[PDB]
Amino acid sequence: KIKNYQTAPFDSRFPNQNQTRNCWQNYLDFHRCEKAMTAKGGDVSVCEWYRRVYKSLCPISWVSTWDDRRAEGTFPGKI
Amino acid sequence: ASGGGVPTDEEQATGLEREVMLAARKGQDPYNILAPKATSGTKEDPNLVPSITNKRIVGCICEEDNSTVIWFWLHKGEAQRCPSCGTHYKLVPHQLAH
Amino acid sequence: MFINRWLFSTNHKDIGTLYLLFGAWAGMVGTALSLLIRAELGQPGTLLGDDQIYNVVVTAHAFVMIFFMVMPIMIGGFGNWLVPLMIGAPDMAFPRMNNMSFWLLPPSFLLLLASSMVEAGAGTGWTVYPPLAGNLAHAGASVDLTIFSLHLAGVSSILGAINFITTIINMKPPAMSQYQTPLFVWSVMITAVLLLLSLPVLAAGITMLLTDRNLNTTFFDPAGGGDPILYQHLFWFFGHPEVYILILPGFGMISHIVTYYSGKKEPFGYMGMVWAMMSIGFLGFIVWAHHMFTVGMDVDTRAYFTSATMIIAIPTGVKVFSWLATLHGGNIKWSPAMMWALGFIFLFTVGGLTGIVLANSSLDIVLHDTYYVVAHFHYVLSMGAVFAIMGGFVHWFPLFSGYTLNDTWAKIHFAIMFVGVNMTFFPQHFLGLSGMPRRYSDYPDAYTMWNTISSMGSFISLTAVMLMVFIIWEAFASKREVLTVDLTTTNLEWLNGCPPPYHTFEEPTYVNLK
Amino acid sequence: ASAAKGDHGGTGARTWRFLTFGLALPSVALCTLNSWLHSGHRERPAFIPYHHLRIRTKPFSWGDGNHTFFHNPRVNPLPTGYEK
Amino acid sequence: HQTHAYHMVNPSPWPLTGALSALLMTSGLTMWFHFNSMTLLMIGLTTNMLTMYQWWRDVIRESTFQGHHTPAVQKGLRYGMILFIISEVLFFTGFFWAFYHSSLAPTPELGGCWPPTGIHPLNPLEVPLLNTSVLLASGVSITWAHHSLMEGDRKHMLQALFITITLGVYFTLLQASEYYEAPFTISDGVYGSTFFVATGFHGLHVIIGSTFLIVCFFRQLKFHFTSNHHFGFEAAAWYWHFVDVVWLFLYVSIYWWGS
Amino acid sequence: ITAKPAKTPTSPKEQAIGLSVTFLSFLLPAGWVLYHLDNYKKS
Amino acid sequence: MAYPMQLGFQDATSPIMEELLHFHDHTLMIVFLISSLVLYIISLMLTTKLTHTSTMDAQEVETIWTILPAIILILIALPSLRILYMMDEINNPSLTVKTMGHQWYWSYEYTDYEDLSFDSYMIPTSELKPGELRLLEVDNRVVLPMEMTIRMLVSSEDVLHSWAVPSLGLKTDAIPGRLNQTTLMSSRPGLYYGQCSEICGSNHSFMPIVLELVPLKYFEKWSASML
Amino acid sequence: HYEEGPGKNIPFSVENKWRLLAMMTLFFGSGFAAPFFIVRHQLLKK
Amino acid sequence: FENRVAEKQKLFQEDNGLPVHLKGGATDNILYRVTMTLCLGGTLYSLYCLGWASFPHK
Ligand SMILES: CCCCCCCCCCCCCCCCCC(=O)OCC(COC(=O)CCCCCCCCCCCCCCCCC)OC(=O)CCCCCCCCCCCCCCCCC
Ligand code: HEA
Ligand code: HEA
Ligand SMILES: CCCCC/C=C/C/C=C/C/C=C\C/C=C/CCCC(=O)O[C@H](COC(=O)CCCCCCCCCCCCCCCCC)COP(=O)(O)OCCN
Ligand SMILES: CCCCC/C=C\C/C=C/C/C=C/C/C=C\CCCC(=O)O[C@H](COC(=O)CCCCCCCCCCCCCCCCC)COP(=O)(O)OCCN
Ligand SMILES: CCCCCC/C=C/CCCCCCCCCC(=O)O[C@H](COC(=O)CCCCCCCCCCCCCCC)COP(=O)(O)OC[C@@H](O)CO
Ligand SMILES: CCCCCC/C=C\CCCCCCCCCC(=O)O[C@H](COC(=O)CCCCCCCCCCCCCCC)COP(=O)(O)OC[C@@H](O)CO
Ligand SMILES: CCCCCC/C=C\CCCCCCCCCC(=O)O[C@H](COC(=O)CCCCCCCCCCCCCCC)COP(=O)(O)OC[C@@H](O)CO
Ligand SMILES: CCCCCCCCCCO[C@@H]1O[C@H](CO)[C@@H](O[C@H]2O[C@H](CO)[C@@H](O)[C@H](O)[C@H]2O)[C@H](O)[C@H]1O
Ligand SMILES: CCCCCCCCCCO[C@@H]1O[C@H](CO)[C@@H](O[C@H]2O[C@H](CO)[C@@H](O)[C@H](O)[C@H]2O)[C@H](O)[C@H]1O
Ligand SMILES: CCCCCCCCCCO[C@@H]1O[C@H](CO)[C@@H](O[C@H]2O[C@H](CO)[C@@H](O)[C@H](O)[C@H]2O)[C@H](O)[C@H]1O
Ligand SMILES: CCCCCCCCCCO[C@@H]1O[C@H](CO)[C@@H](O[C@H]2O[C@H](CO)[C@@H](O)[C@H](O)[C@H]2O)[C@H](O)[C@H]1O
Ligand SMILES: C[C@H](CCC(=O)O)[C@H]1CC[C@H]2[C@@H]3[C@H](O)C[C@@H]4C[C@H](O)CC[C@]4(C)[C@H]3C[C@H](O)[C@]12C
Ligand SMILES: C[C@H](CCC(=O)O)[C@H]1CC[C@H]2[C@@H]3[C@H](O)C[C@@H]4C[C@H](O)CC[C@]4(C)[C@H]3C[C@H](O)[C@]12C
Ligand code: CUA
Ligand SMILES: [Cu+2]
Ligand SMILES: [Mg+2]
Ligand code: NA
Ligand SMILES: [O-]
Ligand SMILES: [Zn+2]
Repeated sequence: KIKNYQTAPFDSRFPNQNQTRNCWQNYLDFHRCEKAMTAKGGDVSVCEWYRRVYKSLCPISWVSTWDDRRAEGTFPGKI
Repeated sequence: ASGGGVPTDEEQATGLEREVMLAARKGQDPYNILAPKATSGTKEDPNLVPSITNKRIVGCICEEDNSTVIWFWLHKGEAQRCPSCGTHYKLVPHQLAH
Repeated sequence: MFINRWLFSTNHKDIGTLYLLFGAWAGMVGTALSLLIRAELGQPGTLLGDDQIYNVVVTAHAFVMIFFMVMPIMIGGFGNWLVPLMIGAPDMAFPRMNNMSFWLLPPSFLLLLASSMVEAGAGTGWTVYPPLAGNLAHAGASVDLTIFSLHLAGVSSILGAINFITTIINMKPPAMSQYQTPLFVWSVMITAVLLLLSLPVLAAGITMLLTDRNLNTTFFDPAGGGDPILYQHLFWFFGHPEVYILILPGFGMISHIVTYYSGKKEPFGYMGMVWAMMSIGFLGFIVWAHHMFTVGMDVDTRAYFTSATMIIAIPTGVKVFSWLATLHGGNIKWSPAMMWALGFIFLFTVGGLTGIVLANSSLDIVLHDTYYVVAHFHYVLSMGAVFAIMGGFVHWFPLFSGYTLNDTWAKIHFAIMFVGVNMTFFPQHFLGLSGMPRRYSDYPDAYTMWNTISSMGSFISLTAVMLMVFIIWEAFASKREVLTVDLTTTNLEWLNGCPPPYHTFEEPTYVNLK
Repeated sequence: ASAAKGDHGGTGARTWRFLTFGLALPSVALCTLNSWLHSGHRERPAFIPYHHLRIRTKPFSWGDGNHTFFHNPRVNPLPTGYEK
Repeated sequence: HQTHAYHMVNPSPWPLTGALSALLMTSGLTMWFHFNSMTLLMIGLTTNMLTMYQWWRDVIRESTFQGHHTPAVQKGLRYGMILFIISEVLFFTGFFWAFYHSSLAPTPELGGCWPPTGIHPLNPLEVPLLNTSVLLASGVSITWAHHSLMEGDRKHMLQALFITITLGVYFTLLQASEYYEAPFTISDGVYGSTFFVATGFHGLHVIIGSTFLIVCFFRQLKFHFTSNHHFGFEAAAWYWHFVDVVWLFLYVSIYWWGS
Repeated sequence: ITAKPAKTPTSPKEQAIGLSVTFLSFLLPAGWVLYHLDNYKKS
Repeated sequence: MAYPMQLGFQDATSPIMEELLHFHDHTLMIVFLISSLVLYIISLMLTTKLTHTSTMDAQEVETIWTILPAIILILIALPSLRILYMMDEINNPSLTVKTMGHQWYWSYEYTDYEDLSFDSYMIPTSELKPGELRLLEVDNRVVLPMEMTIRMLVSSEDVLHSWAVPSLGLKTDAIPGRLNQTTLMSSRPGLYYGQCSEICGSNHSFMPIVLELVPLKYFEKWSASML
Repeated sequence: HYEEGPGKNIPFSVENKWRLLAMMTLFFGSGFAAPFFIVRHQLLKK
Repeated sequence: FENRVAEKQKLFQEDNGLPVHLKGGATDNILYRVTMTLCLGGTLYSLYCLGWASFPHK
């Protein structure tokens, strides 16, 4: 599908200056999709668009802290 | 049954409270709680201004709803007039109700 | 006798006197701080050190000018002196609580001075935004001492607001309606309402900063789900009303001064003046986020705050035009007081109009956190608040002291100050449009001429401040005793003589209802 | 309303005492029942060292600077987990 | 000698000892927070008690014993107290704003949910409901006390006021127990922060208001109050209703909607 | 306004002293500090 | 950037900053008009021995003192609000760049495709090269493609900062725990300078912002070069 | 009672204009100086 | 208990020119002196602590 990807497009769920949730949402959606695939032996590849949006939007230090905490068992979001 | 035990103002009020309370029972205003009601303010019928000395500041609201008040000292002696409207006032010295 | 009188006072006049003295001393401290600011910026490079010592000076400058100079002079000083006299009251409602309002201020100031002496001071701005004001970027006692200083200043002004409101509501002559009180009394009642409602919100904010710094709360810390923007809301909820608090008693004194030296028995449009001050008081509670146009707020919020901020111009215009209408057909006395008042009308108008420019969130993106904000607020504070304080001081000194000033010396002082403040702040507009940030110890080279002229102007203002001290000494030194004052018939505060006796209106005024 | 009595209209003190002993204190007695029945200690949760909890940016000014003011060993883990 | 009804107060040291107390408590907290010493704080707390005691003692001396409280002085004190309570309402308003700010837009650090991940809120139907019932009851009992005093009934006043205080003290002992038993702390992010600081300031107001009521109880014991002059009792009853209402707003907001 | 002549007139000489003393009380202490800034920054 | 003795705004680099110039001119005309009118009327009131000191009725005239200012506020608000909603309206960025504020420098992250991130520090005065501007130069400039809609996201990993480029009419606060969006479109190649616009401690004055606006092809090769 | 009238409703003497000049000079002087001595105090630290 | 307000009214209206804070007799003086001693002493200790805290340590 649409994978002449330049950057995350406008998302009407997050139309204002504060884009924190946009980053966070796409970070949750990717790692949720990821879990519901390494599960049924399916392809992570369907999860790709979330991966590209959260990587476009999210500060590196955020992703890094979120990834460290998933590993530690302290990630406060539901995945 | 109210068993009582609670004093009244009549029994226990003292000092200036008691004075205000007794003066009011007699229809008197020695401590200037009430706005005086004007006369016609002619030289014949001057506004009577009680005082415990020989001068007292008058404020004159010349017309109803005037925001501006005209202030002047009123001395014992001949009726004086408001500098703005000429309404007459006369000082009525007595000694203080101690 | 001396302690009974000056430490144990329950007298509205004496406590007003204590406030004027405290205010004058604070003004000196604030002036020194303003000269350090402008010494550092007076030539390109670094004079004192990096941004910390500089922003400790800038922070202290503001706390001192606002909480120790303007509020105590205008409200504690002119307020306690004039309000009881202007309504023929024997004193204030809570004369003993009144005295505690005053004695909280020295310890408040001791806490501010302690903050600046301990560690590296509080280099936070007077806004004290976290996380910079927090226990990681401002580790140690400096910010806590600042918070405790504001707590004591806060309690002083809340108890004083209760005092002024109660006094003005309850202790007028029986026949005097609120619509027969002079505008200065209106201006203090409305100021006291803003204080009563705004300061407790600030107390909540800075208390939350106190607990984030010392009890591991996370009100403003994202780690615990907190938001630094919350503090900005709580602070500015107080902070905008705070600026209307700083000017309203100013408006009051200007209305009296313009009326008096126009040889008028009354100000033009009395009820319009009352309406205007009450509108400004109300509107000043629904506009705070105009201090927050760059924090990332949604477009519709930005559009509300732009529009609500701008509407304040209407009621404010009615006061300005009404002062001009008071001058109209006056038998003009060109007293020093009148000169301060005329300067006020014009320079306050300029400050207000540049406020209106900043109200437009679009322009504010470029002007925010630049010297254009600094030009706006010094026009309305250093030429509004201060001009109203100088006019009132000159006007009422003879009432308070029983002595007259040298009028020629006073005209000289006005002239030096006028040049000083205009030279200091007019060029800061240029610095702002061209992008010079606030709270900078040094600027890119292009900014050098306007910073040089601005610093030179700051020195002319120092000369006026020093002259002022001499003028007050000359008056007490020479002892010209007052005889006669025109227009007592519409200025009750003069009618008990100069100075009035310790106890006035022991016998209340006589005012009848027709 | 979720309320339906009648107007007591026979001297105020007597009516308010009526309400104190008739409604107020009976409510307090029922809620005291309901609470000294749902009480008793309860399954404390698995300690997870979440970063938004057990916040420590500065030591507390009492004890060892790591215990909160009303620290309950049973139910309040330290940042390093429950106490031994 | 005056022909107005207002109170010219004797020169008083208590404003100065108040100010200095403020200095000693603020500088004391600084020394406690940063230089590990409580001595300055203990002194400011002591002088502050002494000041409050002697200041309010003098007000009783001025009123009950000297008769300075004319209807005009009393009217003024009514305005004073209403205005004080308004200022206290805005103070709490700050904490509610903080609560609603954090709880309506939970940040990622919390799990983007309210309550935050890892927070097991108190059951609002348990001791919180009991506490609600207790303050509401004390509201009824203080009203019985007010009517008793107006109807000249000394015994029933002392009875109704005793009950009101006992409920005040009950509420305070329960809240102390909830505090000890709560599995979360002030340091558990913005949930712990808003919870303990809002309910904590409330708790202080309950202790302050209980203390006021107890003052009123002993004054009533010593027959200070007439059936028509008892502003101290009215002021404490206004304060007490204020405390009651702040609780209802905390219960609805933090304990019920915020769980 | 009207006023009595000065009870204790302050001659030009007296004003010159008071103005001088007044300016010096502001300028000397600040001047001392500003002049010695370099010595502070080193120490 | 600003030049010596500058009075007004830095020259417009985006169409939004151009629109702000025209709106500032409109407003400033109104400001000069009103403040000069007030000064004129003050002097008019003060320049006659003629007098009228008796009670002036104040109703017919308070209409004018209220309706005229209301009309003028509206004449400002209209254009003010057109520009506000214009700034906001949906465009489609070709590119997203994050900037993190720090004590005391900016980090930039271009993470649409590759993992490109670097630190941008003020050039010290003692290491300026001939012709370089004291307090404004950085070691690593923010290279961006000219004539293209770019999404800037702003945050901080410590205290408040604020990311500002007066030429493009940009100021977005940098708040830890928060991601602030703004859009950026340079009509021209060049260097565009700005400075940290929120007090952030010891070196607030000394963490500037330099954008280098070049064609897309030079932009792409630069990015590849910085991995 | 307390003293009333010019020069007597104040907590400082104006009995001698030179003593007064000394007082006013300490008073305003100490205020104006304070910041300079705080800047000094902070620079003579670290 | 009995109502002894009248006695207290007599004591506090006695025309001895004492301010209300001292009019109860010798304890008012003792207590006033204790309060002022703590306030003024405490203030001097507060200034010592500021001094101490204004200079660096270990
Ligand atoms: C001029 C220096 C003054 C410094 C004095 C300071 C000392 C204090 C005393 C003070 C002595 C006053 C000096 C005259 C004022 C000049 C203002 C001006 O030209 O400002 C222009 C703009 C900037 O706009 C521009 O940018 C466009 C103008 C382009 C210039 C024209 C060509 C000139 C060639 C040279 C310049 C570069 C051209 C290219 C650049 C292209 C533009 C980007 O600045 C601004 O906005 C400034 C902010 C104004 C906000 C205050 C509102 C007005 C209140 C006072 C009015 C009273 C009426 C009295 C009525 C009159 C009564 C007598
Ligand atoms: C009332 C408030 C007030 C007043 C009067 C002033 C007056 C002055 N201010 Fe201040 N200023 C602020 C409040 C005030 N300021 C605030 C709130 C800030 C922002 C702080 C921040 O960013 O955190 C600020 C910021 C500020 C900056 C920017 C700092 C920065 O961004 O880096 C500068 C630089 O020039 C400055 C300079 C001056 C100067 C030269 C004066 C001169 O005009 C002063 C001249 C002297 C006087 C006006 C004396 C007044 C004295 C008396 C009236 C006593 C007499 C008393 C009696 C007669 C009874 N100020
Ligand atoms: C006395 C103090 C005082 C007063 C009265 C005001 C009055 C106003 N202020 Fe200001 N302000 C400050 C003190 C004051 N301010 C301070 C200290 C700050 C900075 C705080 C900080 O950040 O440190 C500040 C900051 C500030 C900002 C934020 C800028 C930024 O940080 O980006 C804004 C934005 O809207 C603003 C607007 C206004 C407006 C619209 C008025 C209006 O009330 C003015 C209304 C008056 C007039 C308009 C003139 C009179 C009217 C007429 C002659 C009639 C006709 C006029 C028109 C039709 C327009 N102010
Ligand atoms: C931690 C919680 C804190 C709460 C603590 C509470 C303690 C309160 C103590 C109670 C003791 C009260 C009174 C004892 C006797 C004193 C003499 C004063 C009474 C008096 O003088 O009045 C009498 C009232 O007796 C009458 O029948 C009326 C009698 C009314 C009072 C007694 C009954 C009160 C019992 C309350 C229990 C509530 C719990 C409910 C549980 C059941 C659930 C449904 C006679 O008057 P009357 O003509 O009937 O009415 C006219 C008005 N007086
Ligand atoms: C049940 C009722 C409570 C009775 C009170 C008794 C004892 C001390 C408490 C004082 C009450 C103060 C209220 C507001 C201040 C801070 C919050 C205190 C609320 C509280 O008591 O919270 C406790 C923490 O106390 C802590 O750390 C804090 C310990 C105390 C530190 C004092 C803080 C002083 C700072 C406040 C400055 C006041 C500013 C007011 C300004 C006035 C207006 C201008 C909660 O315990 P925990 O172990 O975290 O969780 C329970 C786990 N089982
Ligand atoms: C007024 C209530 C507002 C609630 C929402 C308004 C509109 C929403 C539409 C639907 C209504 C119900 C649903 C709730 C919606 C939640 C809104 C929200 O989420 O608001 C949050 C803040 O709320 C907060 O604490 C708000 C607290 C602000 C208080 C304002 C000051 C009032 C003080 C007055 C004092 C007088 C008190 C007298 C005593 C009775 C955070 O905002 P965000 O989403 O992070 O970003 C949007 C920003 O740009 C806002 O400018
Ligand atoms: C973190 C540390 C910060 C601590 C700072 C605290 C500052 C000071 C502490 C010491 C203050 C306590 C001492 C007692 C004060 C008593 C006030 C009082 O009771 O004042 C009354 C007036 O206000 C009235 O009524 C009603 C008003 C009552 C006010 C009671 C005292 C308030 C103290 C707290 C202020 C909180 C402000 C609100 C925001 C939270 C009485 O007026 P007087 O003029 O005395 O007499 C008049 C005579 O006619 C009476 O016969
Ligand atoms: C850790 C430190 C915190 C503090 C600890 C505890 C502090 C306080 C405990 C509670 C204090 C209440 C005591 C007040 C008693 C004063 C006496 C009184 O009540 O005085 C009355 C007047 O009211 C008046 O001044 C009205 C008096 C108004 C008092 C208001 C009290 C509440 C404020 C307390 C401080 C709030 C702090 C807020 C914290 C953020 C006297 O007039 P009447 O009663 O009509 O009698 C006259 C008749 O006898 C004639 O017939
Ligand atoms: C969920 C609600 C929580 C309740 C908390 C407490 C509520 C306090 C309400 C205000 O207090 C009372 O209001 C009643 C006004 O209706 C009056 O009663 C009385 O009025 C008359 C007094 O003679 C008697 O006849 C009546 O029986 C009696 O109701 C009484 O003046 C007044 O003090
Ligand atoms: C607006 C009103 C605000 C004012 C709030 C008043 C706060 C009251 C704090 C009381 O603190 C307690 O007192 C104990 C002793 O008396 C402490 O011992 C502590 O402090 C000592 C410091 O010297 C150490 O030596 C001890 O080890 C250490 O446990 C104890 O732990 C602490 O809980
Ligand atoms: C920020 C507003 C204030 C700025 C404007 C005030 C400046 C006016 C000068 C006032 O003060 C004096 O200047 C002297 C120099 O002329 C200094 O003496 C210094 O230099 C002398 C000769 O140059 C030596 O003899 C002295 O020992 C040495 O202290 C002296 O200490 C300083 O007080
Ligand atoms: C009349 C009113 C005025 C009364 C006079 C004031 C009394 C002055 C006492 C001075 O002694 C202080 O006592 C502190 C404690 O009380 C000591 O701190 C101590 O605090 C802890 C003891 O509680 C120790 O564990 C710490 O090591 C140590 O810093 C501290 O050295 C010292 O300055
Ligand atoms: C009605 C009231 C008081 C009149 C009085 O009792 O003296 C007056 C005082 C100020 C008046 C207002 C001011 O004149 C400002 C406005 C002027 C406009 O002409 C009408 C609306 C306007 C808002 C006025 C309405 C009304 O006439 C007000 C509110
Ligand atoms: C002692 C006094 C009776 C004599 C008099 O009125 O002075 C009575 C009146 C009401 C009584 C109080 C009230 O009934 C309320 C309480 C009831 C408890 O059972 C005992 C203590 C309690 C606090 C009582 C103590 C004391 O017996 C009081 C105060
Ligand atoms: Cu970063 Cu200022
Ligand atoms: Cu504002
Ligand atoms: Mg900013
Ligand atoms: Na510099
Ligand atoms: O403003
Ligand atoms: Zn008349």
